[PDB]
Order: sequence, then structure tokens, then C-alpha cells
Amino acid sequence: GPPSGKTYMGWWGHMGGPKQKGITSYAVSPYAQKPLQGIFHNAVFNSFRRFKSQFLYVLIPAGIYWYWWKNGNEYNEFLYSKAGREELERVNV
Amino acid sequence: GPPSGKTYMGWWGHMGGPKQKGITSYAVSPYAQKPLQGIFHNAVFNSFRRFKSQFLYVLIPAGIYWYWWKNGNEYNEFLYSKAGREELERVNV
Amino acid sequence: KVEVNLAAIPLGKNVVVKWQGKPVFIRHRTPHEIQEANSVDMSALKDPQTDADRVKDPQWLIMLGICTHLGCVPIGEAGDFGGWFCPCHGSHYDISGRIRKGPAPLNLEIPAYEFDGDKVIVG
Amino acid sequence: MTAAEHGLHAPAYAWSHNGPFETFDHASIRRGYQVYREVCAACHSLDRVAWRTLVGVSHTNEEVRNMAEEFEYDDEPDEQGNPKKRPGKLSDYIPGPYPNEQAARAANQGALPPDLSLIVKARHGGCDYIFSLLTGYPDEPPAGVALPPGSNYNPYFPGGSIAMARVLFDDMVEYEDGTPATTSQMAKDVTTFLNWCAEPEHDERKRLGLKTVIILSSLYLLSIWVKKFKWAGIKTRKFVFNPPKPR
Amino acid sequence: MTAAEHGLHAPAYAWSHNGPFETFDHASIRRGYQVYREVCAACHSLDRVAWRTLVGVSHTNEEVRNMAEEFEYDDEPDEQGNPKKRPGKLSDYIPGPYPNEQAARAANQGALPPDLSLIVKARHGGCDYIFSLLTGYPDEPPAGVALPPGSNYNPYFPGGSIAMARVLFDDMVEYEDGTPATTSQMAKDVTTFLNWCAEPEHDERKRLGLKTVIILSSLYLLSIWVKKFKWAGIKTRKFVFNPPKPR
Amino acid sequence: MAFRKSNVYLSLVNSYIIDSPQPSSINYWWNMGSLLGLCLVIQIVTGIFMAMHYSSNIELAFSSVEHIMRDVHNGYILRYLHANGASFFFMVMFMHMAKGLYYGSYRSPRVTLWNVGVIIFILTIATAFLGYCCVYGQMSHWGATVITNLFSAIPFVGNDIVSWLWGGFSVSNPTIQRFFALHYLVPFIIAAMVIMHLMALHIHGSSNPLGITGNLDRIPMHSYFIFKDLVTVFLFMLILALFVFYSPNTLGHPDNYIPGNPLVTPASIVPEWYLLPFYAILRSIPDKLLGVITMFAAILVLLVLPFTDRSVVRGNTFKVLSKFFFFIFVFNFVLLGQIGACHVEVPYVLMGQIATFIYFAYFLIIVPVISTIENVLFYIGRVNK
Ligand code: HEC
Ligand code: HEC
Ligand code: HEM
Ligand code: HEM
Ligand code: FES
Repeated sequence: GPPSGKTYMGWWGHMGGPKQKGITSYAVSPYAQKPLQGIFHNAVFNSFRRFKSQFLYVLIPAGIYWYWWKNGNEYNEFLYSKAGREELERVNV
Repeated sequence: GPPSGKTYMGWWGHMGGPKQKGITSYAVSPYAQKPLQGIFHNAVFNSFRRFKSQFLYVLIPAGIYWYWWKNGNEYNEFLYSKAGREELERVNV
Repeated sequence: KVEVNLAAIPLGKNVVVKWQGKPVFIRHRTPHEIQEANSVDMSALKDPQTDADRVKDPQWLIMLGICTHLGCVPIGEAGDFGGWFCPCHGSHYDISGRIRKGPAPLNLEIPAYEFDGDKVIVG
Repeated sequence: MTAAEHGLHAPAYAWSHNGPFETFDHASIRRGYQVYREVCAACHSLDRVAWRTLVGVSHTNEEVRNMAEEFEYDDEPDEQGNPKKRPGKLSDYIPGPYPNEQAARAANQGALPPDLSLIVKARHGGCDYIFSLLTGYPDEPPAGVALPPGSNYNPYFPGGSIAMARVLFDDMVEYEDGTPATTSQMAKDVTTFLNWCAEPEHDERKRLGLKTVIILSSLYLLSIWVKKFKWAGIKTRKFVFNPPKPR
Repeated sequence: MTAAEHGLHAPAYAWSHNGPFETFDHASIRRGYQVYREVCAACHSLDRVAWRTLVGVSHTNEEVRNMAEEFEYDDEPDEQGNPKKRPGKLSDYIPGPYPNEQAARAANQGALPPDLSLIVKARHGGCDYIFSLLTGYPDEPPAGVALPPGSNYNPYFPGGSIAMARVLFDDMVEYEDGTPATTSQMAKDVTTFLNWCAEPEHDERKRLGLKTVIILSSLYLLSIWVKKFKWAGIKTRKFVFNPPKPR
Repeated sequence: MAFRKSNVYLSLVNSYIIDSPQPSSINYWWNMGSLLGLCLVIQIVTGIFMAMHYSSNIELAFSSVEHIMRDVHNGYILRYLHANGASFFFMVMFMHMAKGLYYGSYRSPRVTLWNVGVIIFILTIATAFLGYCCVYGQMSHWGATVITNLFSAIPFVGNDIVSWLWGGFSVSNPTIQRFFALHYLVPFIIAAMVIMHLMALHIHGSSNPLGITGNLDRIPMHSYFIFKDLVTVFLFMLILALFVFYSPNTLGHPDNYIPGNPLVTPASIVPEWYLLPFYAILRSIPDKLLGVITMFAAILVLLVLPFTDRSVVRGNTFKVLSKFFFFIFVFNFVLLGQIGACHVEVPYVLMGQIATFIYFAYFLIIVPVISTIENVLFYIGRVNK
């Protein structure tokens, strides 16, 4: 086939990153390692670190929308009660 | 992408034939030509040349198989008739 | 398994059932044509076979009226000894389903029929 | 198998719809409906032909409305849940003569009359077979046969013995256009009608086939020209070989 | 909308089949079949439940054979074509009281009793709704409702007005195991029988679910270990960087 | 570069149909593949628009087909187009295979292409058998019973695999609903296998009728072979419109207008015309297990062809004995197809046995011996010693 257009990812040998010099990487065989090392420390301290960093972003909009939903639900329950018909007619028409 | 195995057909520029030298080819624009040129001559003479070269290969096996089918069909229509019942009763029983 | 019973069908004319998609003889059975199914040629015609191991009820008769050759149908009670002309190739069976004719290789198949007493029901 | 087991082959009669530009004779279909209703409707069914398909082919709208209202179909049950009946309308289908298959086999000596709404496509020979079967009954079977009782000889039926006796006799129907209604004329008319019942698309199919065959033949020849015009430059290509100098 | 037209919500009863390892109490299914046959079968139908599904669940083989043979189904017609009846077999479905919708609406003042073979899956509330509906008929409709004639008050029904009167009263069915048949006892048994009729796969579904959840949680934890094993070399990989000398 | 090369999808379209370098020498037999593509699109589209009206129960199948014929607008066009287009698909597929084993296209660069072709052929045979079984006529039902009761010859698990095929105990409502779901399904497997057929073709390119290399002059597929394929497309549509509009029930059997009846055998059970040669192969062997083994061997013998062709030049363009015995094979196939439509009477069983033996002796005996003889004749006709 013909060659296609220029991409941003080559293959093994010509990926297309910059030239690399002076970076040395070391690694050990997994057969010589301990998997599940540090699971009981990461399960309590790392989990708390990640939760402390990323919970206001998730739980402030969740609190806003859940309070909005509960308030609208309470108003809909009030409007179709015996105590709140006399607002329901002047509310809908 | 990865490179795949050596094939026997490349693309426009590296087809993989031999080196060509000393072959010149000439061709005229079809807008300056006559299509349907020589169709009444080729229709009777070229078609007769093609038929004459390529008809024994087609019409000797066709003749053998058509004669076989005709003879077997005649034998069946003979054996399932009144005149040929004795040979039917000895050819199956 | 469908189960078809006795007392509503009298002595001496046919039933041909359709069970599991296939049609089969039953008859209430005749006195010396049961005992003409003791008169049988053993092997100067096609099969040496079995009226006891073919039908175990002495007085009633299902078996698989798929014709012998490759699967056609017979008539009821007009034929050989008072019986069953299959016109599929011109051949003939009655009160235990035996060949006296034609190109047919073997007799007919009998399914596992069992009883309300010895009241004939098929499975 | 023998010729008797095959049946005699029907000859090639000259139907008015044989041929690629032809059309059913619609007066033949109207007369054939009359012969069906007056003779064939006693034993055979027409289970696939609605009443509304006859309007504008063989009869007028009111002419079909009255023939449908002379029958009685199952209505929706009334407000107490009891079953009800109804005069027919154009939506309904042409009713058979029997309520089930066992009534049919009881009434016609064990044999079941086939439903005629696809019978010229269901039989090898088609219109020639139906015509030649209806008019093929000899006055006596050939000397030597043993016909079973309750059965009749017809050599175009495979095997010879058919359970339908000869039903068509001279002037048993009177046509409303004064045609001499003999055996051959009535068989011609029912076979044209049964062919319409099998193929009610026949006229439109042949007309559309004229349109497609003309358009596609023109497109085929025109595409031959455009192929030759495109490939002109390759069919008229010339190669010259001067052998290169040794180096 | 108003809680009246919503209907009051059924509370959470402690059913003996609520829970992921629980099974239908089959004695209560047998008693609930008795309650259906003696009370509910006058108006409602059960046409999705064959007779053979009851064998080995609530009754033996002989009992379902007798309970099927005490009914009449349509047979295939005789050799003369006349319609014929047949005593029921195991292959047949449980017949309903009315032959159509119109007989049902006639016999129940316009309303149609729903088929009960899927009714605990077809109502939001499940068995609790059915139990609360059967036992939730007050002696008087509360102060101020405009109850139409022929309609009864049940607050669990959406709107309040149900066209089914109170049909469960004490000791109207004698049980053959001597259980005291109160209103709540009969409502419990018939609701368990209706839940079996809706979900006859319930016990095998929960057993296969136990096998499947055990095998899949085994495989999930074991795959966590195999992923951490295969990825240990990439997780524990170290990079050092000495900046190269300029050239 | 051009946008037709610098895309993801248009790169594939360009590489396969626009800038594909074809050998300039290829004749009109190299249009059967694009013809089979057109046929496959015809079958899929007309089948979808008929499945919008088909009901698949055993009591509604036949009458739903006639509801398509009589009540659906232009539904006779759809049904006749689907049936005759299936038969035309098989005639064109037989021409594709006969071209392939005439011109030596099965040979050593293209053996995986030949094998993907054989898989496609098996799948189309299965698709058409299921689709003929969906209409539930009289030949449809009894064809289903004899072909499924073939599988009861396996001496251990045969009865249980035939009861698993049937969904019960003979061909009835589960069998017909199964055959509809599968007759939908197997065409999309065929479309996937056609994409794999094109992928296996594209690595080495197509052959040519000379059998010499075609690497020397080549032509892009657009504007030359697009129009040379358009010629045969319009011819094929013309001949199909003839058979659809003027002669529609010609290739079919009349007994598929009788509704399916499990109690009446139609006295000559034959399949559609294209399965007649394999039916005659199956019928020739006086055993059922060896019969189905020999029928599957008769279609799996196309795989021994790249290993029994013992000659150094590709194709029969320049050989006389290969041409002669090739056309003996082709008219043996036609006689086998005509034997498969006849009864088991006295000259026909011997004719079918001898024609089956010639069919198998072509691949296993005739092609090696004729290849070796033509090799040494090509040698000693032109070398001197
Ligand atoms: C009364 C009973 C009738 C009448 C008035 C007609 N038919 Fe015919 N028919 C009848 C039976 C019992 C049978 C079955 C015979 C058998 O052995 O199958 C038939 C058969 C046909 C056939 C099919 C023949 C075949 O299968 O090859 C056709 C077609 C047919 N009948 C048509 C027909 C027509 C057109 C009539 C017009 C007046 C007609 N029948 C009358 C019973 C009876
Ligand atoms: C006689 C008439 C009866 C008897 C003996 C029973 N039912 Fe009931 N039923 C009946 C009618 C006419 C209606 C329709 C009322 C309406 O307007 O919907 C019903 C309704 C039900 C429902 C549906 C409730 C709902 O729609 O939410 C269920 C569930 C139901 N019936 C069950 C039931 C049971 C378990 C009985 C046991 C003895 C029973 N019915 C008796 C008519 C009648
Ligand atoms: C691989 C391509 C296909 C082939 C070879 C094929 C073949 C057939 C054949 C031979 C028949 C019987 C025609 C007859 O005698 O009436 C048939 C019927 C049928 N096919 Fe297909 N078919 C194909 C694709 C499809 C697809 C994809 C569908 C579904 C979307 C489909 C739907 C049908 C239907 C509904 C019938 C019903 C009977 C009829 O209407 O004719 N077909 N098919
Ligand atoms: C759905 C069916 C099929 C389709 C769409 C298909 C498609 C194609 C196409 C488009 C080509 C290229 C054009 C050509 O050479 O004619 C081709 C080539 C080929 N096909 Fe098929 N094919 C199909 C079935 C088969 C079958 C059944 C076989 C044989 C077992 C087969 C074997 C081949 C071979 C050998 C070639 C290469 C021929 C050559 O160029 O020399 N194909 N196919
Ligand atoms: S089937 Fe009865 S003889 Fe062949």
C-alpha cells in the first residue's frame, strides 16, 4: 500500500518523541519482587491523600444538585397536599 | 504502523519488477481517437480466429458428455416402457 | 408423548395416528389374521422376523406407517390378504406389516408403546 | 418411472397471455370467476384471494360488494360475549366450502381437494396442465387398467387415477355476455381465472419489465461505448525496444 | 399528583423468599393454588401457566393429572368434521372463567379482571402490593369520598376506587393440612402462589447466582493478583538523569 | 499529499478501488468478483426489506411470503429479485471459481486467498440452504428433513446433534425460527469473510491470463477497470431483469407453492439447482456416513489443488492437455448437476458414480499427471541433446 499522512505516533523504534540522552532506567524481575507490597499502607494513607485532594470538586456540585432536588421534591409534595391546594391553583394558573 | 512481510507487488514507484531500459511507449489521447474503430472487421475476422483456435477444447468434451447423457436418457426411457420390461426386471432384480 | 386410548374405537377398521410428526398404523386385530400372522413365510421372502417381538399386544397394532423404502404412505384395508397397499412403489402390508412385494428392504419400525393395562398408548 | 406414473405431458395451447407484451383477457377472468363460483366452489377453496382484489380486474365495486354480502363471516362478539355473525365486506377473503380438512375428506371420499389459489404455479405445466386435466377425462379408461372404485381416469394426472370426477359439461353455465359455454370454453375461462389468482401482478410485472429491459439495454450499450472511449489510449499503445548499450 | 391518585405505598412484609439465598415456601404455594382455585378462579385467569409446571413444585403427578382431567378443552374434530371436546392433559394451560373479554366485562360490571400469571411483576410493589390490596379494604370509605356505584374503596389502589369487592373472608377455604385460614393467611398463600406463577425460575436462578457470584469474585481477586504480578516491573521502575555534557 | 491518501478511510478506499494497480492484461473473467460484491449487496438489501414483512412461525411462514407477494407494494419484485439473485450469485460464484482454477489463481502466492474463498463458498451454500428452508414449501420442508437426517449417520452423537438442529423431533416451528435467525446471520459473516478475501488479495495483487508476472505495466483501477466492471454490471442487471420480470419461476421448483405438509412426500425431493451436483455426489455413495463425508470431501478437495498442481507455469493458457481436461471437468460438473435432478433409476446411479469418480480424479490424479507430462514436453520440445 501507499504511505499515509504524517501522524503523531510512530512504532517501536521511530515513535516520534524527542531524542533522549542521559536518562537511565532500572527495573527488577517481578519473579524477584513482592507483589502486594505496601497494599495495607496505600489502602489507608494513599487513599486518604487522593480523597482529600479530589473531593470538594465532586461533592460541592453533588450537594448543590441534591439540595435542589430535595427542595423541589418537598415543594411538589406540599403543592399536592390538603394544606397547599390554595397555593396550587394560583401557582399553576 | 509496523512493517509487514515481503510481498510480490509494491506500489507506484517500487512495484518490484526488473529494471527497464530502452523501452519507449507512445499513446494518443482518446479525445483525438476513434472509439468503435474496426469493430465490424474484428466482429467477423477476429472472432473467427478466436473461435477456430479455441473450440475443439470446448466442443469435444461437450460432445462426449452430451452423447453420454442422450444415450443414458434413451436407455432409461426404453427400460421404463412396455417393450423393454424384461431387461428392466433383470437389470434391477 | 401423546396417549390415545382403547374403548372408543371398535373391532375392525383403521386408525392412522400422527404422533411426533409421523403417521402410523393402529388396528384392532382380526381372529385368524392375527393367526394368519402366524401363517407367515419365515424367509423365502425378505425378512426373518417377529410377530411377538414386533407387536406385543395380541389384539392391537401401532407401527410406523412411514413406507419402507424412504418414507411415503399406504391405503387402509384394500390389498393383499385384506390390507394395506402402499402405492408409493406398489407394495403391501397388513396385520403385522410384512412385505410380499416390491423394492422394500425391511419391515416397519415400532416405537416404545406401553399401556393402561394393555391399552395402547405410544411413547 | 414409467410414462403412466409420470403422467402425460400437456401440450402448448395458445393462451392470450403467452408472450412478453401480453396481458390476461379480463373478460376471460370474469367468465372464469362465474365458472368457479358455479362449479368449483363446491369443493375447492380460494383462501388467498381477498374480495377487494377483484374490484377493477373482473368486476365493479358494487358487483363485488353484493357478492361479498351474500356470505357470512364471524363478527366480534357482542356485549354479552355471545358469538355474532356478519355480512361480508371487501376486506374479507373468499370463503371455502368446508369448515376444516376432515369435513373435506369426509365429503369427497377420503381425498382432500387442494386450494386453487396457487395451483397454476404449484403444478408443472401451469395453465396447460389445468386446461388439459379438466378436459382430459376420457369416456372410458384404457383397456387393461384396474381403476379403484370412487376414482376416475385422467392421463394427465400422475398415475392416472384422480379422485375428481369430470365436472365440466356442455352448457352447464350460462354466461352473461352470451358466449357459447361449452366444456373447452369453460376450462379456458377457469384456467385464466386461476392464473390470475396465482399471479395478480402479471400485467404490471410485464409492463415494468418492458421499462427495465429498455433502460438497461440502452445503458449496457452506452457503457460499452464509454468503456471503449476510456480504454482507447491503452488499446492503441505502442512499445519500441532499442536494446541499451552494454555498460 | 395527590397521594390519593398515587395510591398508598405498601409496606415491607417479611416474605420467606425475600433474601438472596431464600426459596419459595412450596407448602404456601400449594395452599395458594387452593385459594386461587376456590376464590380467584371465578374472575381471573392464569393462561400462561401450563399444568405440567405444577408437577414437582406444588402437587404430585396424579394430582395434576386429575386437576387437568376435570376440565374440558377443544379437541381436533372427528372423521365427520364435527367439533369434539377432550379431557385435559398435562400439556394444556390453565383455563380462565370467561371465553372472551366481553363476557368478563359483562359479568364484572364493565371492568375486566387482569390475567394474574404476571401480576406481581406488573405492579410496582411486588408481592407487598398484592397483599396490601387484598387485605386493605376498609369497612367504610373515609369521610368525604364520592364513591361511584359498583366501586369499592381500597387505598392501595391508585385513585381509591377499585372494581373488585373484598373477596377474602375468614375460614372460607379449608386447608387440607389444617392451617387456620384467616384473611391474612389466605392472602399470604395466594400472593406466594402468584409470585411463583410470575417467576417459576426463582429457586434455580438464585442457586446459579450463588455459583456465579462465588466464581466471579474468585476470578476478580485472582486477576487483581495477576495484574499486580505482571505490572510489578513497571511499578517499581526507577529513572535517573545525568545531564549530558554539551557538544 | 492528496486527501484521498491522507485520510484514514479514504486511504483504504483509494488503496483498494481507486489507485489499485491492476495488470493490464486481465480479461472479462476478472469482473466476477465485483459482480459477486454487487450480488451480495442485492441479497442483503432485498432480504432486509422482506424481513420487515416476514413472520417466521411454521404456521405463518408460507403465508407471510405470499403476503409479501400479494399485499406488499413491489413485493413480488423483492421476492423474485431475492430468489433469482441468489441463483445468479451462485452462477457468478461458479464462474469465479472456474476462472480461478483455470488460470492457476490458487497457486503458491495466493493459497490463503484460495482458502478464504473456499470458506466463503461453504458459507454461501449454508446461507442459501437456510433461506430456501425459510419459505417452507414442500421441497423446502422435505429438503430440510433429508439434509438434516444426513447427520444421523454419525455413529455416536448423531441422533443428539440432529435433535439439537431440529429443536425437537422433526422440522417444525423451532427449526424454522432457527433457520431464519441463522439465514440472517451468516450473510454478515460472509461480508466479514469478503473483507478478509480482499485483504488476502491485496498483498500480492491479482493474476493475469498469461500467468507471467504483471509487475511491469500496471493500470490504476479507477477510470479503467471501474468502467470495464460497469459494462458487466449493466449486462448482469439486464439478464437479471429479464429473469425477474419475464420468467421468474423458471429456475425454481413448482412444489414450493404447495405449503409444507409433513405427511405427504412430493415423490422427487430435489434441492435448488446449484446444490444438485453435491446432491448427486452424496447420492452416489451407497452409505450415509460415507455419503456426507464424500460430499464434504467434494467441496474440501479444492484445498488439495495448490499441492497437486505440479507444473512450473501458472494457468492453462499455454497447455493443451490442461485445457482439454479442464473442460472435461466442467462438463462433468454439469452432468453431475443433471444427474442430481433425476430419480435413482438404472443408468443414472452408474453415471453418477462414474462422474463422481471423475470429479475426484481430476484434482487427485489428472492434474499431477498432466502437469508432469506437460513439464517434460515443454522441456524436450525446445532443448537439444
Ligand atoms: C367436487 C367434489 C369437486 C369439483 C366440482 C371440482 N373438484 Fe377439483 N378436485 C377435487 C378432489 C377431491 C381432488 C383431489 C383429487 C386428487 O386425487 O388429488 C381435486 C383435484 C384438483 C386439482 C389438482 C390435481 C393435481 O393435483 O394434479 C386441480 C387443479 C383441481 N382439482 C381443479 C378444479 C377446477 C379448476 C374445477 C373447476 C370447476 C374443479 N377442480 C372442480 C374435487 C372437485
Ligand atoms: C370476581 C368478580 C373477582 C374475584 C373473586 C377476584 N377478583 Fe381481582 N379483580 C377483579 C376485577 C373486576 C378487577 C379490576 C378492578 C380494576 O378496576 O382494576 C380486579 C383486579 C385485580 C388486580 C389488579 C389490581 C390493580 O390493577 O392494581 C389484582 C392483582 C387482582 N384483582 C387479584 C385478585 C386475587 C389475588 C384474588 C384472589 C382470591 C382476586 N383478585 C379475586 C375481579 C375479581
Ligand atoms: C448471502 C446472501 C443471501 C443468499 C444467497 C440468500 C439466499 C436465499 C434463498 C435462496 C432464499 C429462498 C428464495 C426462495 O426460493 O423463495 C432466500 C430466502 C429468504 N432470504 Fe435470503 N439470502 C441471502 C441474504 C439474505 C439476508 C441477509 C436476509 C435477511 C435480511 C435474507 C432474507 C431472506 C428471507 C426473508 C427469505 C424468505 C423467503 C422469501 O421471501 O423468498 N436473505 N434467501
Ligand atoms: C462472496 C463471494 C466472493 C467475492 C465478493 C469475491 C471477491 C473477489 C474479488 C473482488 C476478487 C478480485 C477480482 C477478481 O479477481 O475477479 C477476487 C479474486 C479472487 N477470488 Fe474471490 N470472491 C468471492 C468468492 C470466492 C470464491 C468462492 C473463491 C474460490 C474458492 C474465490 C477465489 C478468488 C481467487 C482465487 C481470486 C484471485 C483471482 C485472480 O485475480 O487471479 N473467491 N475475489
Ligand atoms: S415407500 Fe412404500 S414402497 Fe417405497
